[PDB]
Amino acid sequence: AIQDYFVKNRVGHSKPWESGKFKAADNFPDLSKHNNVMASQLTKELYEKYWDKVTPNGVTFDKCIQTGVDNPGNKFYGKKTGCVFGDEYSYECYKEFFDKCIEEIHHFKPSDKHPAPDLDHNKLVGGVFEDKYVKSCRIRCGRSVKGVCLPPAMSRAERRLVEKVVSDALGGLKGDLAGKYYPLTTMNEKDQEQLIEDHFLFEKPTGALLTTSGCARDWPDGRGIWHNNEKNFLVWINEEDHIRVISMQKGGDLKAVFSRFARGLLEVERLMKECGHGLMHNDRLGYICTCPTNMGTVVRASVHLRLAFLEKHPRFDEMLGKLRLGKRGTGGESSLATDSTYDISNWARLGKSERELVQVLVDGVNLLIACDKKLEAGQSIDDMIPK
Amino acid sequence: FKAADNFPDLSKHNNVMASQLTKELYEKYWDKVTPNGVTFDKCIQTGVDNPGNKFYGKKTGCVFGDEYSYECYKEFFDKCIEEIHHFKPSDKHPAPDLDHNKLVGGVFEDKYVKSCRIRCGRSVKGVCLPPAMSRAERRLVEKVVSDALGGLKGDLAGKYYPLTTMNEKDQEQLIEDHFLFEKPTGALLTTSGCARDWPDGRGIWHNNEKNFLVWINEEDHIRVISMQKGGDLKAVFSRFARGLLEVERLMKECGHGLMHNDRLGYICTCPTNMGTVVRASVHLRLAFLEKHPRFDEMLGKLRLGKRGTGGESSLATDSTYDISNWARLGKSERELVQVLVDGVNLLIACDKKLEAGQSIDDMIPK
Ligand SMILES: Nc1ncnc2c1ncn2[C@@H]1O[C@H](COP(=O)(O)OP(=O)(O)O)[C@@H](O)[C@H]1O
Ligand SMILES: Nc1ncnc2c1ncn2[C@@H]1O[C@H](COP(=O)(O)OP(=O)(O)O)[C@@H](O)[C@H]1O
Ligand SMILES: N=C(N)NCC(=O)O
Ligand SMILES: N=C(N)NCC(=O)O
Ligand SMILES: [Mg+2]
Ligand SMILES: [Mg+2]
Repeated sequence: AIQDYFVKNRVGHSKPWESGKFKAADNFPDLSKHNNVMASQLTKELYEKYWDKVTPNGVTFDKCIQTGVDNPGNKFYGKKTGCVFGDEYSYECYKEFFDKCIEEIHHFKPSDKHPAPDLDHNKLVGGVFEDKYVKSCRIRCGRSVKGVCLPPAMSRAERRLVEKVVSDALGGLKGDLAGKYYPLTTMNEKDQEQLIEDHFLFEKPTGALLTTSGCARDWPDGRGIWHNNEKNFLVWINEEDHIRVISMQKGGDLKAVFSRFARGLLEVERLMKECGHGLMHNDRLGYICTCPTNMGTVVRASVHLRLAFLEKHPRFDEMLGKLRLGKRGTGGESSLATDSTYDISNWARLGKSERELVQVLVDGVNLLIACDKKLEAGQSIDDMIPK
Repeated sequence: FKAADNFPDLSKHNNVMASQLTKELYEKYWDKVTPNGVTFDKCIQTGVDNPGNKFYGKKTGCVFGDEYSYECYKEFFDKCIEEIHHFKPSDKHPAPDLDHNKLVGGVFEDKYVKSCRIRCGRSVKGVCLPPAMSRAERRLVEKVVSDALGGLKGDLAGKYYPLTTMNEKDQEQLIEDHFLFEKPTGALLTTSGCARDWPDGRGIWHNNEKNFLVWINEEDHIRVISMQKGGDLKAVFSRFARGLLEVERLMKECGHGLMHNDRLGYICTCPTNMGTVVRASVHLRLAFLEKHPRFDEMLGKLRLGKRGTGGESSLATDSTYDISNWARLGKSERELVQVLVDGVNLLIACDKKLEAGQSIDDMIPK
């Protein structure tokens, strides 16, 4: 019984509901100056209904929305999500709040349901861009391990479980896919930094969401990178998410980056299976992760896209919004463009297939590049912007 | 999962918790929740997260979540205390001594000391401390403290300027003038939870002259501050004592109790701030000594803590250092200001020697 108490106090914070001198209203967050997806969808009503309810793992509602409280604004590009899931139970315990987020982000309604997997890279039209415009190509997705708490709340022991488990199965791969794990704890600074500068490694734990949600606890115990000799298939271990599987290469041959991601993902998902550990999956929303942007396919495919004329255009960002494309910096989400170059990728992840989402990138990329071209030639693109 | 599966990997770390945490003491406390729901992992997290320090000092690396934390994990917390304040489980904390008249010296040379400051933190009982407290409690503490503060009369009275309604430009000015606390980027502050919902329930109270001030809901519930330019510690102590008396009374009057233990004096977030929870500092100019191979060693012996011109999370600029009393537990207030003054006295002399092209080996404490 004692462990029950311990487990449900996992947070180690005072629970304002239990002893009764406070109403929910007395704890209601102040989101006056806030601009995220949680402060868009959170209603005093929802809070009153959700604050005193705790998942089997000790996760509380405030545990969830803490990063959106602590982060009203953004010094870079985009509007943040302002909330995380702490376990495999958080979406269900607070479904009426998370359904609304999922809608804003993915355009995926409470009545909606995730489609079957399509990883056929061969069904893909386009994907091979001129290297003048496209500097390199990257496809990544994320996965969680089943019955384990996610990063924001997972304890030390669970994280050491994950690293073992995953860095184990990753050694089952073979051929141009074989490779080696490199734990961050023994990695010296210069190597670490050179891997980040080169785009193969996750940043130092300085990101807002990373620190305020609690994915940077105990750093770097449990944090590591696995890659092949070519370093064109890499896996991250225990940063934002237990696993990120990453295909990438310089140039503009997306199609080849997808053909490999598809080849490596299927192995990894199978080997994980082959060791007895499943991956956190929901019937309605597919695959689950720390952030509600990372659901469904969890796929985000991007290019480094130099747009020297179109970026200066007034309706550039609008075009991105309608074309349903994120816009990040050269070095990532917490970075600004360089040399007029933007990381540009599919925004929605829930409610389309891997191939469908990669076709979106492709199709919108062409329009983005085709307009840069029109502009160069002292011309107009007013009609090539979606209505 | 046992306790041993979750024991922190402190291979690199350098701080008190890493220094005092045994596998044996982790197995015992790890599954022990306080009355308010605060855990042992909650308490030590800041130290696991923080193996090193970019600035001066070996850091603590652990905190109390609430008023029951010290008691719950006492076998581990008594070891951290002893390292810091040189205080034993058998010892007791003396009766307060706020009489600045018994003070010897405490009026240094304008050449050497640009300003003085005396502060202590206070904790409102009945509610959790900044690391574990809800928005509900923090709003509660803020209302209760700013009410009582209306009570101040004379030259001490001032206004309460809430942080949520203060604009970034006033805020930046108060910090650069050393009055207000720094933006929430400190490793202790963030990794210990003290910056959740920031700035909800945060603010600073201060008189007109801005020589007497109060911090509300940064690291500790309350912090009481006296400071001024020049080198008249004895005056700042004079003022400090008055106001802290008035403050405790008013709080006592509103039927609000501060977290106190008959042995360990007053109790706050960090085990560095117990007892008198007092830090008396001078901004010291040391152009000659600072280059000496035994400098830091002298401070250590003198029980002086070293900090930068901007506070804890800064280095010294302009050969000017934030020198202060290291301990707070085990000695009255008067005694610690005497330790501060006596050390600052020595430091100044030594500087003069080195400047006169002279040596200071016999000056270094034995
Ligand atoms: N198309 C691309 N080509 C090369 N590197 C990329 C591309 N897109 C992103 N990256 C790199 O991947 C790293 C991860 O950035 P982030 O936005 O945090 O990605 P993710 O969403 O996969 O976590 C960054 O350093 C970034 O430079
Ligand atoms: N002796 C002093 N004279 C003038 N300003 C001081 C003195 N000591 C500290 N300060 C200022 O007071 C502020 C307190 O910050 P810090 O030292 O981090 O916290 P604490 O007040 O708890 O020690 C800092 O801005 C610092 O510049
Ligand atoms: N989780 C992320 N890294 N990005 C999406 C967001 O911040 O809302
Ligand atoms: N309480 C503090 N702010 N500092 C003391 C320490 O972290 O050791
Ligand atoms: Mg990322
Ligand atoms: Mg401080």
